[PDB]
Amino acid sequence: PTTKPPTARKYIWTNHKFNVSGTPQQYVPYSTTRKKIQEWVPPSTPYK
Amino acid sequence: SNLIEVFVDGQSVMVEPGTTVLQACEKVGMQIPRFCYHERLSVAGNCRMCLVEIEKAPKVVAACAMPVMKGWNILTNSEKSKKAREGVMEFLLANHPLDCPICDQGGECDLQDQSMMFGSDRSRFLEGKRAVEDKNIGPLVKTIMTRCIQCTRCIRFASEIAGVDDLGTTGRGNDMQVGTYIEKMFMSELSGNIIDICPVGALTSKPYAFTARPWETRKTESIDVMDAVGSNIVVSTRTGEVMRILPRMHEDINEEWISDKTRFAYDGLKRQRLTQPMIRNEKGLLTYTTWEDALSRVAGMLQSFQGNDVAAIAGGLVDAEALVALKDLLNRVDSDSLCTEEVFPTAGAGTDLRSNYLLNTTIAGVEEADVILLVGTNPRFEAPLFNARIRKSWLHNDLKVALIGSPVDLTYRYDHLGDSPKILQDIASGNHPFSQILKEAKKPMVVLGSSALQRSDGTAILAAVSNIAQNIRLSSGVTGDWKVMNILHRIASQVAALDLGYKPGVEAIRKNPPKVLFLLGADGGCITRQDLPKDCFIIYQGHHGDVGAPMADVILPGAAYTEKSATYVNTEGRAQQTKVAVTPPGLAREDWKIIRALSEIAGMTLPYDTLDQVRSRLEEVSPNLVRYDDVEGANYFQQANELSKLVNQQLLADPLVPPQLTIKDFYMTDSISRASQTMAKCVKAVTEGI
Amino acid sequence: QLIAVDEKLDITTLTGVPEEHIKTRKVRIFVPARNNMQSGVNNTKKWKMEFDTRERWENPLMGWSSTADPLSNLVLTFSTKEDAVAFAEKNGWSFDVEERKVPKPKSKSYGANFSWNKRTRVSTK
Amino acid sequence: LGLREIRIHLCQRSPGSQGVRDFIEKRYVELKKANPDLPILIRECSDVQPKLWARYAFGQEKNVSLNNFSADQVTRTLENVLSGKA
Amino acid sequence: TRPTIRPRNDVVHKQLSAFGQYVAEILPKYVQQVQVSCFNELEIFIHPDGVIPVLTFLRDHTNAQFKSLADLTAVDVPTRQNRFEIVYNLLSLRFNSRIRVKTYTDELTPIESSVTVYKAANWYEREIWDMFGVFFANHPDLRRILTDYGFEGHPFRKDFPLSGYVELRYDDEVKRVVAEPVELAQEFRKFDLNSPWEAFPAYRQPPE
Amino acid sequence: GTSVKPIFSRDMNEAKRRVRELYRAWYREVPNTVHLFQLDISVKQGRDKVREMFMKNAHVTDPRVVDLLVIKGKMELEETINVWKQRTHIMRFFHETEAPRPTDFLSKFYVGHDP
Amino acid sequence: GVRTSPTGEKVTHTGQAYDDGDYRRVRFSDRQKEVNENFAIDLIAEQPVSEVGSRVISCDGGGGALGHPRVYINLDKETKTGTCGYCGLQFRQPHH
Ligand code: SF4
Ligand code: SF4
Ligand code: FES
Ligand SMILES: [Mg+2]
Ligand SMILES: [Zn+2]
Repeated sequence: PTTKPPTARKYIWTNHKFNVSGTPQQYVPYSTTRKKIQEWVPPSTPYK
Repeated sequence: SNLIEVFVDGQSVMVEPGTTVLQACEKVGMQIPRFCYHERLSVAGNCRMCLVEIEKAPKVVAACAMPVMKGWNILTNSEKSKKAREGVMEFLLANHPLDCPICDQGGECDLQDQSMMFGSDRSRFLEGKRAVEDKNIGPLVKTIMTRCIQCTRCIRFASEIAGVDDLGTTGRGNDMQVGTYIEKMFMSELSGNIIDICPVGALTSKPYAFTARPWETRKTESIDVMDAVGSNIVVSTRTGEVMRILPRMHEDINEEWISDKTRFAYDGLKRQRLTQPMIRNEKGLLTYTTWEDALSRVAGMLQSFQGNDVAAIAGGLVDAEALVALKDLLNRVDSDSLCTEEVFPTAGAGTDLRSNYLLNTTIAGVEEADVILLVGTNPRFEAPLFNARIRKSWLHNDLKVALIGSPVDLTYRYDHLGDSPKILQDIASGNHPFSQILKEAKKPMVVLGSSALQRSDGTAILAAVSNIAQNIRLSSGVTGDWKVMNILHRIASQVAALDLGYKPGVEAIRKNPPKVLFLLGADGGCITRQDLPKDCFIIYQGHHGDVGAPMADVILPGAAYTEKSATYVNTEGRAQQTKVAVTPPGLAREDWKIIRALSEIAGMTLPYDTLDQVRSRLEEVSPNLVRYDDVEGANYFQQANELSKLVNQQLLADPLVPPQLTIKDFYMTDSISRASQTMAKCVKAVTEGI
Repeated sequence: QLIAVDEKLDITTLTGVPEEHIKTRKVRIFVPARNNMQSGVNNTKKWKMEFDTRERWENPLMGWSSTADPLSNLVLTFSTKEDAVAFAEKNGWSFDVEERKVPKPKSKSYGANFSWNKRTRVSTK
Repeated sequence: LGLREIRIHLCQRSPGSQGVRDFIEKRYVELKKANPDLPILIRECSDVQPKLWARYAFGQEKNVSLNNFSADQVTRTLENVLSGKA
Repeated sequence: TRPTIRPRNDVVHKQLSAFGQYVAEILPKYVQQVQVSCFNELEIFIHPDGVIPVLTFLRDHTNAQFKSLADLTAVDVPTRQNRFEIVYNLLSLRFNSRIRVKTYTDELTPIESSVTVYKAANWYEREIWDMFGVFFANHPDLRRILTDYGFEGHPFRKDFPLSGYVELRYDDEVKRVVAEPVELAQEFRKFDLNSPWEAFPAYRQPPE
Repeated sequence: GTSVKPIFSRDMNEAKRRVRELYRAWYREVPNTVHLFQLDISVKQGRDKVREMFMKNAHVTDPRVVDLLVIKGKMELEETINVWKQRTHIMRFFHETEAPRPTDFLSKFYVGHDP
Repeated sequence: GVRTSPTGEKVTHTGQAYDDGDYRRVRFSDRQKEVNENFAIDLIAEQPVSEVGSRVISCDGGGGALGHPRVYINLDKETKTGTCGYCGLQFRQPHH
């Protein structure tokens, strides 16, 4: 990469990170989609 | 008989005169490739994909338009036919955009599939492609017209089926564009069908856009409950979630079309849902609880009261299993106050004779009938597919249509007799020209709308309509087995409830107010707490929080129509069953199971444990409920008319005004469509154009 | 020499299927409806047997769709309705049979597009 | 003892329901006028056999076969059911 | 039809057709059908009773000499009254040829074991019994070969589910591996792939 | 006529005799299985379980199906005697880690949707 | 275009964040929530609209065969720009 430097992009990490498994920086999976079914909200006032 | 003999690849076929080459080919199980031809639309012959060689004929013919001649040998797989198909496919693909990854049609695209089956595998087009601008025609049908292949299917559908002449072609040559030429919305109760007939991704569903691919969807064949037409549908699901609704072909009900409410209101199934049992707090607010506690409270109240003190109201989306379970449970308490929201006249035969509250001609019978009189109805919005069938027979059989009521747009020309109810009597006495028109008809049809029935005099209107039908029956002789008297329903649950013995309307509850009131999906606002004694115990069972849920003491979450296998009877009297597409959300349960569990906790256990046993009980109450495609029935018009002649309730001087006057009133008529954001967008679009 | 039995065929005890997935299941025997998005009819030729749809839920990790019934993806293909009925009967499955739906033959006339006195006349091409 | 509903299940064209059909054609109207507030639900059966159901107070109900009955026998059966018999 | 298309061999096609006619003439008691495919493969469809007499003939006749049993497997076709198709693939080294012998059976009808004809058949028959439930009469030692001990069902049947009915895990309360009804965190996603347009007109069936 | 080929037995009597032979073999084998596999159950528990497994198929009336069931039972016994099965396979008959599934309508209603 | 929730949890570009009462947040204790900081929608929002002097423009995403399938975009409408359905790049004919 000294004679043939990589192409620059603004989204490329400027700081390389190593394998962070076993550390508080480790990756934790989670669902990335929104809630599908919306529940009815009962009225907040007494009905009688 | 009059058949002629043709040959398909040397195989003999007998066809009737007027059969086209394409139809003769499909008589032997050979499907000719097509783009512009549709068997429910007029022949166009413009796509040229159906070109096929006739033996000893130098020039290929368009199989979709060419009548087949006697002795012709159609060569479906000859070199000439295959080369013609390849050339036409090349021409179709020359300007088509490379959109398949981003096009919603991909995977269920007739252009893609017929390119793979009948086209070549590469390109030799070395020019630039044409690109056209997009047309905004509403919030339902997304338009990307660079993909348009100029089939003219949408134009022919809009003109012939929907009766709207707003689509067309502008320009000519390579520059010909399909559209409206002005910024205009194609808002029809049948508009969404142009998505399905469009072979390509030019017209797509806007609510469905980008969400799923065809190969990952599971198909559940079911029935629509948005009206009383009972259109056969397919629910597409993926990974436990409803994706979209598609028509399912049934020649005698809906053909291959559905209304826009059937097609697009499914998103309301994802909002305002009841997922847990609820009970009132010490303060008076609704709070979640377990099934055990809520059912125990309901059972204690049920054991407290008896007879008239207990009543139930059935909503418009209730199935027959839950209806019969609730009727059995309230009969165990010795209560007969089983009511629906939709009023039907109980005078005379009432619900004793089934043909008294049915569309006895049936939807298919409209094709046969020479004349039809509509009273107090706006069939276009109350029963869109029935109106489509009426327009079909108006177009093809020159049917004469007359309307008594408000002069609504029905997408076909009709003779408007007025809106005064007295016209009926004026017709029945013979003092009207239309009386003579009806007398000389060979297959007359009288349709009375159930919406007209909502009015208090409803009984007088029914008596007058029956008297008109009796005059037709006696004066014009007997034609055999042709039914004249018809009732058109708008409520999916009404006919099953009438078959099971429910009392139409809530008049019984107003006569004797109950201490305990069961609301089974009832969201019409017919009975409020101002109509009931104070400290009345109200139980709401359903799937959505509408008008009914807030005023109840206890909420029992039930299953929607896509979440259960359940029986619905349409306007014709035909029983059909849905299937489970997705299970009920949260703690919600099947409705008849809720009632059976309640009966067990209350000590009066019902004799059925499974769905088969509940359907056996249905057979014990009304056997026609287990015959799942039967539409046949006995004609008991004479007895019903004779009994209706008993009392002489007076008509009112109020013009027949249907609840649905324009398109904006059509989109929201039930708890599911009121919760639908797509229907809200449609209402907003038709109210203000912009 | 043959032994001349006289009882209906029943292989439930030999298939290794759990009891619950024999007596509580309902199979549907039907010819699948044409997908309305396409005009091809090649997927409407054979009979299909499928099972009743059971519960699917959300996996707490990843939000994937989880199931517990082993028959959720079982679809069998048959040449006729009678073959499917026989197969369902010998396996002890309760079944619901839906009759085949064929489109009715239709009268197509191109010339009717230009009728002298009928309503079938088209206003555009 | 408290009669609540009557149900008559007859088959449309089976011979065994002929008498029931005769009844519905001839004597149903007078029966309905005599008992205007009593539900008499006329429904159609598949070919098993004609039936008459009577539903009483608190959900108890009885059934009686009408197979091969004449109009007279159906009339007698309905007369006994509507009165203090059996 | 040049570079892209696979070439034909009329000589082998004719030779195989003639030998199939030969076999059918010699054994009319059992041979029900003979076929030669367009890629030059000979199939003989026989009644089950002839499994042993036919195979023996094909092994021992001077003009057949099919000494090698390459493979023996079963195919499940639930629409047929006789569910299971039994397939024998044989190789003759003397004549450098291959042949296929086909027969049928249902769930309750035994098929004669062919270990006395080909010893190689032994394990193959075991596998069939393991995967399809076809019982072979007079097999020297017939038992499961591929499945777990105590496994219930025959996995290769079309109506057997892909993931089966039970799965395994280690349980610490009992300190052992246990079997429990199968539960999947992600359900296998069924795909509907068939195009609704016919692909091969040469295989179109009559529309009944 | 029905023209059906037998497996071992011509009628139900010979099939029942083969069932009795297999039952005797299993009953004799159970104590050896308890000793060899070092099970924590009693011999009575194992024999009760053997009886239960046999009783599971009491309703069968087809002699061919009975013959095939006896064949499968003989295979299982041969697996057990030769210690091809391990302790996990033997204990799989008892389902000691599966929670008791309710049978009455109300408990199934509370817990979920399955009929 | 990252953004934080009332709980302090970063909101992803999919708009997914655990509610205040959601137990599943426990999975991030003593650990972190992986979030990509380069929001594509904002990045494509910063690209300028290209002025071209033709009614139809061609886009393949740059790089020739290293881009996306080449599509043609109509620019007749003066009320809006022409957007590429693959790349998001915008085009228009000179106006004003
Ligand atoms: S319409 Fe069909 S061929 Fe055209 S881009 Fe869409 S999927 Fe591809
Ligand atoms: S939008 Fe579809 S139906 Fe209309 S002309 Fe174009 S391809 Fe044909
Ligand atoms: S299908 Fe006949 S020309 Fe289009
Ligand atoms: Mg389309
Ligand atoms: Zn681009």
